[PDB]
Amino acid sequence: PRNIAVLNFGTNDKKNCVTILETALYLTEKYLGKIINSSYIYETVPISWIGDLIPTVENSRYEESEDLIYECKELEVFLKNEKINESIIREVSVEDYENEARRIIKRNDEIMKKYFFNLTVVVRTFVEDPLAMLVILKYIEQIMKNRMIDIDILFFNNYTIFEKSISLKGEDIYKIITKYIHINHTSDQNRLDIIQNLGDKIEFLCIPHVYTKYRYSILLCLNDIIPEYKHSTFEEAIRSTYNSYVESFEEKYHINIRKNNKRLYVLKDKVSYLKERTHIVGILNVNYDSFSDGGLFVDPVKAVERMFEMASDGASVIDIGGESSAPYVVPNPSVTERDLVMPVLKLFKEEWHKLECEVGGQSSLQGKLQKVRDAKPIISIDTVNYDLFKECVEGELVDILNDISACTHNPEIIKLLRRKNKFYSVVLMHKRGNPHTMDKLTNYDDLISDIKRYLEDRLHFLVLNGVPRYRVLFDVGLGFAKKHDQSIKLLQHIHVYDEYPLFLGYSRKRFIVHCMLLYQKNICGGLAIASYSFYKKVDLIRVHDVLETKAVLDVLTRIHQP
Amino acid sequence: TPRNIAVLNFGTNDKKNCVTILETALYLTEKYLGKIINSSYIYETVPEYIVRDISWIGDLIPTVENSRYEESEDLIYECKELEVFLKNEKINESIIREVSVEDYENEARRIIKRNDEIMKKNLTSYFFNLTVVVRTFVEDPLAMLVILKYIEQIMKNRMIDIDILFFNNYTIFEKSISLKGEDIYKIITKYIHINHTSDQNRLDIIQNLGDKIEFLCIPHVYTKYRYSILLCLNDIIPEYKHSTFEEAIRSTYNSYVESFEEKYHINIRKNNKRLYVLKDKVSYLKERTHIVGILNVNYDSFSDGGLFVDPVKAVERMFEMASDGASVIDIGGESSAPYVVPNPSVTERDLVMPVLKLFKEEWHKLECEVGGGAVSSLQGKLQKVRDAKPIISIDTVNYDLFKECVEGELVDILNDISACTHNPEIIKLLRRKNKFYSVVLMHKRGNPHTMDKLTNYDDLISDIKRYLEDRLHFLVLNGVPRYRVLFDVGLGFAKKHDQSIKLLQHIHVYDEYPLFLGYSRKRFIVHCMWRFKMSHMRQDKDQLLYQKNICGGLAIASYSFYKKVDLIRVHDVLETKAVLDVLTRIHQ
Ligand SMILES: Nc1ncnc2c1ncn2[C@@H]1O[C@H](COP(=O)(O)CP(=O)(O)OP(=O)(O)O)[C@@H](O)[C@H]1O
Ligand SMILES: Nc1nc2ncc(COP(=O)(O)OP(=O)(O)O)nc2c(=O)[nH]1
Ligand SMILES: Nc1nc2ncc(COP(=O)(O)OP(=O)(O)O)nc2c(=O)[nH]1
Ligand SMILES: C[C@H]1O[C@@H](n2cnc3c(N)ncnc32)[C@H](O)[C@@H]1O
Ligand SMILES: Nc1nc2nccnc2c(=O)[nH]1
Ligand SMILES: Nc1ccc(C(=O)O)cc1
Ligand SMILES: Nc1ccc(C(=O)O)cc1
Ligand SMILES: [Mg+2]
Repeated sequence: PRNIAVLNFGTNDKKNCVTILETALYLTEKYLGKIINSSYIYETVPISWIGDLIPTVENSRYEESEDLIYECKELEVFLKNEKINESIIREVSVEDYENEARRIIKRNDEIMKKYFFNLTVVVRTFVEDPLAMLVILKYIEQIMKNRMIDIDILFFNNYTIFEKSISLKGEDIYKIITKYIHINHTSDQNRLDIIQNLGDKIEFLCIPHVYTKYRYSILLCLNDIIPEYKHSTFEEAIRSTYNSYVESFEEKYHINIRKNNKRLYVLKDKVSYLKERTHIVGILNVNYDSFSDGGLFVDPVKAVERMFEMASDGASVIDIGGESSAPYVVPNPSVTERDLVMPVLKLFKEEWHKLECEVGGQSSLQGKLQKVRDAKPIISIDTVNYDLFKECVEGELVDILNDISACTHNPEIIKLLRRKNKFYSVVLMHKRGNPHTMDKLTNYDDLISDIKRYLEDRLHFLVLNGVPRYRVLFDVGLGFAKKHDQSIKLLQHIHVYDEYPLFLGYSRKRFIVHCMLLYQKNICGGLAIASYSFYKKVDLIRVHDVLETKAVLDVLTRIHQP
Repeated sequence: TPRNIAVLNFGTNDKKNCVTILETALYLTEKYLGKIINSSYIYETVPEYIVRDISWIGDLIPTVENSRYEESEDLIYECKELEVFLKNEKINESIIREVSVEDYENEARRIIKRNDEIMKKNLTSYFFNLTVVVRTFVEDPLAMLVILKYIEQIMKNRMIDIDILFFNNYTIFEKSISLKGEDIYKIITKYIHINHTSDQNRLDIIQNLGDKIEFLCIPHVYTKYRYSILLCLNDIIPEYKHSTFEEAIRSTYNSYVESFEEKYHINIRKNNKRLYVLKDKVSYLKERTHIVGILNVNYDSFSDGGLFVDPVKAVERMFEMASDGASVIDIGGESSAPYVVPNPSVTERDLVMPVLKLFKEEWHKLECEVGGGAVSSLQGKLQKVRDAKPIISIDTVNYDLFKECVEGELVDILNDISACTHNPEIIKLLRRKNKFYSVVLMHKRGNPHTMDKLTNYDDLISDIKRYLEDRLHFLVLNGVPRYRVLFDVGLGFAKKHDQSIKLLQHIHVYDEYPLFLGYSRKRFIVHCMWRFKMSHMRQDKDQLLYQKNICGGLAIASYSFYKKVDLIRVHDVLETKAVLDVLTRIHQ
């Protein structure tokens, strides 16, 4: 049986925050087991070589399967604080653990008495003890190098461990790494300097990490993934413990603990503050039969001129579609989804690579080239097709999977979202049926609750199969198996996603005009919804009339500046 | 002989014909009693019991006998009788017998106790309520009451009811008054040239008017015990404290409000609402955002110039606009835009008249097709048309033009961008016999060529609000109804762009008043930063930039919907309407 470890990841670098954490995740999963749950990233109050690291890292002596999983019996057992495996390392009693914990916390309090980006993860580990895991985590750190990256073990199974005075020499360390890693012995590549001094970075071991119930940041992350867990060291479960921290703090100091401590999501390479902006997603139908667009952008050169336009016009994201999903549509049978889309993506990249070479020949050469890729519009593909999406992430042609129907069409597409070092974010929309039948499928016992419940289960599936929680965006699918009164109701109750990253697509849909040559009327109705969306703090809105949506939000933003 | 100050309370049950009924009653009242020098809002109140045909009204106005007295219609700036009244000091000695405060209270509480009993045994509508201050030439409260009974009868749910709430500082209770026709005649004919002819008289009324007067009671029995009365008087005499009152009006209103909420635990304001009036009907304050459609009939307007000079086009445009959702249309003959020089070859008046008259000519052809058997009965069909007709506001500061407009029944609202300061005389034109007119007081400084230079305020938000409130006090003193006076902060007029924005930011200070805004196509919008077509946009100016200016427009339109602005004034009616519909839908 596999063990369960819960880890904590820390950095101080905001600029590079994602690349550092995700690189540290890649390597953890590699040398330790599958990552089967994760928190969001959290901003809390107390790299030009990183790519080169990946094809030089040493392989693991354990290979886990790439297969999708739907369950994890060990996780279910961890969570009940029940026994999975005899502890190799000596356990201690709760009373001795809390004595020797509380001593280290008062001493640490004394020394210090003279932002952080965070993440919890759950690992289904093939490592047999805590100590070994710890030695492996130190290795990964040094391979990179509390500034840079910090990985701590919070819970390893249900064990209560406390070991002072651990001294490990270059022999001990070697014996432990090479039980788990194929280490390179060769002169022209090795890390045997590192392995030799890795005992200097370990003086003691202690599960649970004993700041676990005493640090908001930790509780805050653990609250996303193991709210019901109650280690024996704890007097109440993580969510109850969280709640007794927030409450006490807001009672004692009467400031909102939420104010400085913020949830973050990621789209591409940088962190976003959840709910703190409404980005624009420019639409680009590259096909012969979309309502409102068909055929305008089939030619790759008109389709690329247009991307460049919306980018300029204000859109943060661009969302390519090769095939309509609109009511009673019959996709153009003369050219496929893939044939339409590939040239246009491929043309975009080549056009951006001419841009980058024309710039290549602040104010320096890197200063100039960093301003160019620092405004590259994010590219989001609107498909459900394994083989096309594969071809996009293999050629470096997209950043975001927009799977309408939440990766239920072919769940295997989920495995392409993590590619080695490279992660990719995903939009899970709600919908039923297909274009001819969706209208007819509108019975819900509890429209609002049911749909939230649908998306939440899809999320649990994706995080369990190793997609980071902070890359998953929701969408209620306005117009997709809703009547117009239902579509409007979903907007009315949009406050139920107030804890989640949220993406909406109203643009040009029929329900808009149901509120009232009259394309004019529908676009304007849209701009209203954009205001509503602004005030509801929707995270991303997906629209065709970028220039005009921009105008709205500029005005709305200005009015609401202190 | 100084004049007396009386405070009257008007009350009706008929919501559809509400405005006409009260404004008919204010006309007769001013005519026979004095000058109206102050007024409250109208309020929709829930009846306090326990402590629709008017097609004859118009033809009553010119047939009413004259007052023997006559006030000068000159503008006034003060009323000493009032000042005095407000300190509960004496004006004139009471002809009628006064009574001690303790005897007064005793007799009142019997009348109230007995009314409660009546109504307890008993057990349909709301009450629309207005209060008014009159500087009066009637020498005593009884004679006034007789003139009020006369007025009511001249008209006759309870259709109209007019009571004397205060008459000077007097404290009076006459328990059983008995006036025969002779007595009534003596009293009315001292103040009115009554017709004496067989084919024209009201001697059947005058003779029996006594039946309608059983006692006399100043202050009114219920003055301090009805929210609806306190609610009104809080507008007009808040600081007053009679001898019967343990504290002033405002203190007493807040006492009432706390007591209510600290008992029945509901908000008293939720079910008693402030109304305002644009033309012929009540509008519930803050309950809606209406769209005002801009019509510039001149060669020099910053975005419309030269499009609507031809009357036929300009009149089509007014039909398009009403169709597209505009509740009011605002015709403007001269431009006030920055640095503009108005075309000196044709006059504001020349431009606006052929239009306003054509439109009337046209609308009347509509009614005649409908009536005829083209385009609910006859009465039904024809009522619908008139309810459909757009309100007309005229944007000018010219006495001679507004005189002409009003004289021909061509407009319904003065939109005076100078807050009626260019020519204060224009105020006397807001009230013409039976017919009253609503007015929009906007804040500007300077003129199109100097406004931009006049942007030093000590306190922008509060200075503009003071100004507007002073302009309101001046109009209400000169007899314009407060429910017809609308505020506008004047965006872009003698404000820097940051200052226009700021005014929007603190627009909540107008949370108590009717509010009119015009952001449309102004400069400050763009300072913040299946196809879209602008319409009714000069081909001369920046096409791409005004796409952005118009759509920023729509953002304020949304913002305005949320802040509860009463009227927005826009070029893009179709679009603004689209936004308002959707937002409306989302919020049911
Ligand atoms: N201002 C006033 N002061 C004293 N008595 C008054 C008065 N106005 C009316 N009355 C008296 O009130 C009696 C009933 O007349 P109405 O005014 O019709 C009662 P109402 O209208 O049902 O109640 P309300 O006056 O409280 O609105 C008459 O005998 C009349 O003399
Ligand atoms: N996440 C998400 N993606 C979407 N993609 C397409 C459309 C339909 O819009 P459009 O692209 O204009 O039409 P077509 O499907 O015909 O391309 N709607 C959504 C949506 O609501 N949510
Ligand atoms: N009450 C009020 N009336 C107004 N009239 C005209 C203009 C200017 O707009 P427009 O008519 O388009 O320009 P011009 O004055 O050049 O006709 N602004 C206002 C305003 O803000 N408030
Ligand atoms: C930098 C210091 O942090 C300690 N450290 C890191 N993670 C853990 C854990 N889960 N338990 C105990 N100690 C830990 C190392 O032992 C080192 O001494
Ligand atoms: N609120 C209210 N109450 C009343 N009670 C009796 C008579 N009139 C009225 C009236 O006009 N309004
Ligand atoms: N793909 C879609 C396109 C349009 C609509 C809609 O108009 O309701 C719904 C789905
Ligand atoms: N009448 C006016 C027209 C325009 C502006 C403005 O754009 O600032 C101000 C006043
Ligand atoms: Mg004008």
